Amino acid sequence: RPDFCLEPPYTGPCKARIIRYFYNAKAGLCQTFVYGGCRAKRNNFKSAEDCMRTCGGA
Amino acid sequence: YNRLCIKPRDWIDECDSNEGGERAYFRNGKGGCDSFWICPEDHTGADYYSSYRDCFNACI
Repeated sequence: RPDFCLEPPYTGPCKARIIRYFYNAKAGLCQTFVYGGCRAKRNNFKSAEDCMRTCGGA
Repeated sequence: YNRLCIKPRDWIDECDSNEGGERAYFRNGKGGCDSFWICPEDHTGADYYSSYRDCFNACI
């Protein structure tokens, strides 16, 4: 799987309260986190399915 | 080489058999193996080496 999938979730410097999905490598599946609205990193998905397709076993 | 020889890096706490712990043996990086009592919530369901002999013969 891509290396960016192993990075911690990044809320960022903005103040929005948007729920996004990130792949948690310790658990082996995608979980939710709060995203601030700007400067997203790559481990940040709008749907769990897209997150698993990208990071589940790629 | 079997990945089961390597203790998962995130496992820190051990659990006694009276609380569901299961004994496994992993390589120790010093020519041998050491026992580790795996907590139910950390266990992957894999069939880890269950004796010192099996770990020593497969991992060292």
